[PDB]
Amino acid sequence: APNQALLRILKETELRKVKVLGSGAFGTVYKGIWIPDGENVKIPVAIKVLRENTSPKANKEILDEAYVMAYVMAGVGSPYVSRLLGICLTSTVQLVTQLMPYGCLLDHVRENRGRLGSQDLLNWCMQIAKGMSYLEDVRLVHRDLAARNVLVKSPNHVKITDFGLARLLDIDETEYHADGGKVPIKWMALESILRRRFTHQSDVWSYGVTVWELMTFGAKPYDGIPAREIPDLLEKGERLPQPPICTIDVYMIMVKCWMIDSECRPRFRELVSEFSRMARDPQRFVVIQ
Ligand SMILES: Cc1cc(Nc2ncnc3ccc(NC4=NC(C)(C)CO4)cc23)ccc1Oc1ccn2ncnc2c1
Ligand SMILES: [Cl-]
Repeated sequence: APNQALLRILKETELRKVKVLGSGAFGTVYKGIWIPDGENVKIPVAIKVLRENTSPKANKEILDEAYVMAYVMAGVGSPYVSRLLGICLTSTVQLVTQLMPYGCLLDHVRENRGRLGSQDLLNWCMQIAKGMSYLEDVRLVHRDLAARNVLVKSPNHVKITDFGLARLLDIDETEYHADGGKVPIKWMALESILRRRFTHQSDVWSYGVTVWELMTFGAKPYDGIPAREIPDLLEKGERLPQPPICTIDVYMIMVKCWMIDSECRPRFRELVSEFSRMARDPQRFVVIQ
């Protein structure tokens, strides 16, 4: 039985990096193997190495938040939210989770543009809503929900990751990198763009964009529109168009997620109930070819 207030430290000799999976502003993700000493098991893992030349103020903010969430979620997790297995300390901080062998949901839907099932798409919408409802219940705001930050364990099972990560990068005149990366304007609630306000209700907006990504098999939201134009087009009432495979019932939920009045957006518990109803009767709600 793991002790919820303790941290599991993995020795560097118990971990092997096999492949670079990708990277972002704050670290590099590797596919790896965890072989716990004194056992006869091997665990496929993902290893996120925090960037060495990031400002120490920034890396403390990121790791402190990771710890806070890890201890909040130790008591009881969610099947639909990634779980920290342990950390490896070398010259670098290496955060270790179970490998999700079908990778990023964005890549999964783009690779399978043709052959994905209506019931699977709706089930993933439900599971993402369940993961987000868990984060809201333990008082954690995601701040960067997107199809790139949902992982595929199997066609039966997705998990949210990279929650409570996104933040302004502290920078210096001469030392460290100054690559804060691009602001994900095209996923953000208007109040997040205008006022840097991030709440459970701005997560609901991003959830709407994530569902749109899934239902379009990974189309790029507002493709070809300069970021500077986004807040004005949102205030004028322009929105992402209805995905061809969707009924109006599904699109009405997406549009409610993008209400300027955050209090008019759905609650994650309502999104769980709506997508559970639709996943049960998929032929009523989504039609592929
Ligand atoms: C260790 C770690 C791993 C991941 N990511 C993956 N994880 C698992 N399987 C995967 C399979 C494929 C891909 N592919 C892929 N990801 C891109 C870089 C986007 C492009 O290509 C990624 C993962 C995300 C975050 C992360 O860090 C934490 C830290 C703390 N906590 N606490 C609870 N959860 C975490 C997670
Ligand atoms: Cl678009």
